Amino acid sequence: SALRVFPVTTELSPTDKTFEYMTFDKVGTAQIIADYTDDLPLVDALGTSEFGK
Amino acid sequence: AQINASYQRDMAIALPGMVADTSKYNIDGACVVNEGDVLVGAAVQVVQAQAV
Repeated sequence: SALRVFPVTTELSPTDKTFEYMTFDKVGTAQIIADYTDDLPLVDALGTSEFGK
Repeated sequence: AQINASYQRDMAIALPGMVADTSKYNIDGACVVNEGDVLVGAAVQVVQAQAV
């Protein structure tokens, strides 16, 4: 019981030799501002990945 | 009969605490008045800047 208790997918094609999946993230903040304001904070993002065979 | 009359008045130039020209300028609008009141046409001081 190995295919019965774990999911089976179909993404890969016969000729493929490897695969890869990625993750992501973000950072940021906010503040209390006034009428004539030129000072505003910013945000960004990241990401990684892994492999198989 | 009578002679009509016409007058002229010039407006003032500026008011206290008013931006004069459209040159390079920068307002910081993320500040808090810690204590007391602040007049419009006067300088200020920075007691403390928060870290987070």
